[PDB]
Order: sequence, then structure tokens, then C-alpha cells
Amino acid sequence: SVTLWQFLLQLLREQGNGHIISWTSRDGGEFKLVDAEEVARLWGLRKNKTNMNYDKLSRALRYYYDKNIIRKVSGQKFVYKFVSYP
DNA sequence: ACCAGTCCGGAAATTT
DNA sequence: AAATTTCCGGACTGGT
Repeated sequence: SVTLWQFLLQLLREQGNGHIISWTSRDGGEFKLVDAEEVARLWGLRKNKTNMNYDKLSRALRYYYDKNIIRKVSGQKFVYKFVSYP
């Protein structure tokens, strides 16, 4: 029953993932998918699937925009922002 | 002009 | 029902 946003948060709150995901503003809730295809693979694997990629994961993130859960940081490649404090 | 990559949302299907 | 997953085609951007 895990959601994409909780999954990204766990990846960010756990040491050792800096080569694939990283804060750019911790207080701002702003993070970068440093190795986006790797993050996507890991997200698919969370559901026992081997074929999740950045296109599909990013579509799920875009569905978060209307929900005020996550927004795009405009003009920063692979950077997104949690709206509620992470 | 072409190409490759990022980002967008629409629909539809599927899964929680 | 809600949260995706899947698939896709366009706009925009930078380089060649």
C-alpha cells in the first residue's frame, strides 16, 4: 500500500542513495532524481515489476500536481518539490 | 532540419 | 473509488 511520494521520501530519508536521489533544498522540500531511470526501476521493483521507467513514474508525479502533493520546480531538470513539509 | 532529451496532459486500463 | 500504470503525441530546448 505504498505510494510514489512516500517511496521517494523514504529514498531521501535513508543514507546511501545520494547517487540516485538527493535534496536540492531540504527546507524547501525540493529534490532531484539524480539517476531518474534508476529511481524508476526501484519504484517498479517495489511492486515486483521490472519495467517501470522515468516516463511512467513522471506521469504519476504529474498526476500529483493537481493534488498539491508534489510540483515541478520549473527549469531545473529532474527536480520536484514536496508541497507539504518533508 | 534533424535528433535526442525532458516535460506536458489525455485517455484508457489496471491495480489498490 | 483512488492511485496509479501504460501508451502516446505534442511543445520546447540545445546542439550539430
